[PDB]
Formats: sequence, structure tokens, C-alpha cells
Amino acid sequence: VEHIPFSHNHYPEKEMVKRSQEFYELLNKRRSVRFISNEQVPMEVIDNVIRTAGTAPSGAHTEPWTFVVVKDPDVKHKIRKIIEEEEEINNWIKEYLDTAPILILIFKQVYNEISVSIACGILLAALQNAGLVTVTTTPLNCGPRLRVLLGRPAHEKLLMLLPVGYPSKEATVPDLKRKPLDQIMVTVH
Amino acid sequence: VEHIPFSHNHYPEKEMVKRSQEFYELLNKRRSVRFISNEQVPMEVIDNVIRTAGTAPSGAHTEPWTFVVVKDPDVKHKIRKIIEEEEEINNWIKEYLDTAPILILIFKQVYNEISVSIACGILLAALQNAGLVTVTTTPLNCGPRLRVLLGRPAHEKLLMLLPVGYPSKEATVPDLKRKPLDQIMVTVH
Ligand SMILES: Cc1cc2nc3c(=O)[nH]c(=O)nc-3n(C[C@H](O)[C@H](O)[C@H](O)COP(=O)(O)O)c2cc1C
Ligand SMILES: Cc1cc2nc3c(=O)[nH]c(=O)nc-3n(C[C@H](O)[C@H](O)[C@H](O)COP(=O)(O)O)c2cc1C
Repeated sequence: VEHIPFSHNHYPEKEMVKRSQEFYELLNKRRSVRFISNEQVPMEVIDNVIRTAGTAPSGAHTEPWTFVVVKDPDVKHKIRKIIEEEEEINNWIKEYLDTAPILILIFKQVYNEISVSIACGILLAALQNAGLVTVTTTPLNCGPRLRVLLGRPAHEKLLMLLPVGYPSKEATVPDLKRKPLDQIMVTVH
Repeated sequence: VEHIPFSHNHYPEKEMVKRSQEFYELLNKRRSVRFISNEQVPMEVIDNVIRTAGTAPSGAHTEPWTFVVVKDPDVKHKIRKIIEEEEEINNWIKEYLDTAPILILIFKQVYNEISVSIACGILLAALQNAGLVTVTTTPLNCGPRLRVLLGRPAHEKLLMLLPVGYPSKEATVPDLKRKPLDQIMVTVH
């Protein structure tokens, strides 16, 4: 099938530095926030963020992802109680599943797992950039119940669940440091 | 242990819309580019996108990733030779492994896989934002040969290989469209 010229779009050296630095600083401020307002997020913003995620690479171009957005208080609650019950197995309370205006549940269609996670990574970058917060959760083993609850095809496995909204006034984050560059990076020169 | 106040943004809605749009347009221009110049990339810029990737969330804050950056022509060729040999099994040439100034090999240290793939997603966003190109590859079959070649511990499994640089003048991309939003998104209201 057909092949077309690729658009250059060339930044000068110092522009790339400035741009890559700013993006690091923007994303370095991302934190998983477990305290989330019930304020509504504009659907446009949610659309744009999911579009952005959909621009991810995928193995053999399958785009094997489904982003399920839950705005309904009742199913959000059912989702909440389902998640809590399983986590009670030997704190266990997740309130933000209710308080967040939106739950985004990412499903993988059946190297798709990697492809879908790559997209989720892009989604999180998109949330940060848009000034929204979430906390990444991967409630596997709850997938079958949630897939059924949400009416999904069964060749879909749940991958990730992101409560999405604005941080509430009392929001805190634990005090954690990220590894320095030298503990994530090896260069062979 | 200790907890700190999370400091919010202030982006007003109209700003969030515009920002989310701009970011979608930026990332929508990302294509896997199989034709890559041998022009050196500024090392600072490479540092910044790896730093950015290291800002990813990880399960239990383990930050279980290692980004190996190969700038040495000999070992990059050795890398090319290994990769081509295996995929020859029943096009076959990946020349860009030689021509690209830099190869980035991401290892999972053993939900580590999802965590590392999330970071890789953020890495791709960062490359795009910096005006660099790549093609995502996941040669897990020859991963142990490369782990040994690259002198990494046995508890690191290879995940992804990104050749990284500027696109060639002759660089094309196949002509593909992404799914429209309504093929990736379901909203239950
Ligand atoms: C695959 C994955 C699963 C996660 N699951 C949970 C979870 O069940 N509960 C939770 O509170 N955080 C979860 N997190 C978030 C991590 O706890 C958080 O990212 C990490 O502690 C670092 O904090 P930060 O994201 O604010 O930088 C998960 C993160 C990843 C990548
Ligand atoms: C897990 C994974 C593995 C991939 N492996 C290859 C590969 O071996 N060779 C290749 O040319 N592209 C590979 N790709 C790139 C995809 O072919 C490419 O992303 C997809 O066709 C969509 O095109 P785009 O990235 O330009 O939007 C891979 C992508 C993913 C997510």
C-alpha cells in the first residue's frame, strides 16, 4: 500500500533543548493524586485527551485499545463497590472512585499489552498537560466483572482504571523522590 | 511515610481546551519513521527525554526501568546484526539501526511491564515534542543476547528498542489513518 513524504518540522538545537527541558519540568510535576474533586471536567478536554492517547503506535497498526468513560454516579458506585470488595482480601477504601466526575477504564483488545500501555502513558501525559489529575490503577481480576458491568465484548481485557478530575483542596501526595538520571540511564560511548 | 500538600495548577477551562487541542495536534503528527539521518543529537536533549520518561508512575514506586543509550557505531552494528539474524526466520533489512546516531534500549527490571511501557509512552511523547523521530520496536526474542551483549544483569528483560534521530530527506511513511474518536471511545452517561 501507498507511501508518502514525511513532514520535516525542524527546530534549531537550542529550541529542542528549551522544549525538552520545559516538557520534563511539566511532566515531573505529575503525581498520583488520591483526592479528587467532584467538579465536572469539560467533555471536550476529555475527548482531546483520549484522541491524544489514540495517536500512539501499535504493533502492526491494530490500535487495539478501548477507552471507556464513566460519568454515571450509579455505575461509578457499582464500579467502586466492586473494586473495594476484591481489595478487602488479606487503606482498602477508595473514595475517589465516587468523587471523581469521570472514570476512564482502558481495555485491551485481543504485542497489544505493550501497545495499550504505551497509549495509557500518552494519556497520562495528556492529563498532566491539560492540568487534570488521576491515580493510575490496574485492577486486574476485577476485569471480568467490570467488563460485564460495562457491556464489553469479552475479547477486551481491562488494563487500567483512571479516576479523572481536579484535585480537591485537601489533596496530599506522599513525599517521594524520583531517581536521578544516573540511576535510570546507561550510556555506551 | 510522610505526606505533603499537592500544589494545584490554575489553568482556566478555555486554557485547558486550547492546551489539550495543541497537544493532540502535536502528538497526532508522530509517525514511526523508518528512515533516519546519521546526524548527532545533542546529548542534553537525550538526557531530557529520558528524564521525562523517568517521571512515569510505577506500581509501588519501584521505578523498574533502565534506559540504555548506545552511541557506539561498532556495538550498534553488532546490535543490528543480531536483530536481523533472528527476524530472518520464516523488509528483512533494518538499516536505520546503523544510520540512527543513537539507539535507546529500554529494560524492565524484574506490574513492571505496564509500568515500563507507560514510561516508554511518555518517552515517545517526549521525542515527538523535541522534534526527534523513531520507530518503536519490541524484539523480545533476541533480548537475552542483547542483555548479555550490553552487559546488563539477568533481572533486566529487554522491552523496547528505539532508534533515534532526525528523519532523512527521503523519509516516507506509509499512508495510514488513525481511528476517529468514536472508534476508540465509549461514554456511558
Ligand atoms: C501499573 C500501576 C499500577 C498502580 N496501582 C496503584 C494502585 O492500585 N493504587 C494506588 O494508590 N496507586 C497505584 N499506582 C500509582 C503508584 O502508586 C504511583 O505512581 C507511585 O507510587 C509513584 O507516585 P507518583 O505517580 O505520584 O509519582 C499504580 C501505578 C502503576 C504504574
Ligand atoms: C509493540 C510494538 C512493536 C512494533 N514493532 C515494529 C517492528 O518490529 N517494526 C516496525 O517497522 N514497526 C514496529 N512498530 C511500529 C508500528 O508498525 C507503527 O507504530 C504502526 O504501524 C502505526 O504507525 P505510526 O507509528 O506511524 O502511527 C511497533 C509498534 C509497537 C507498539
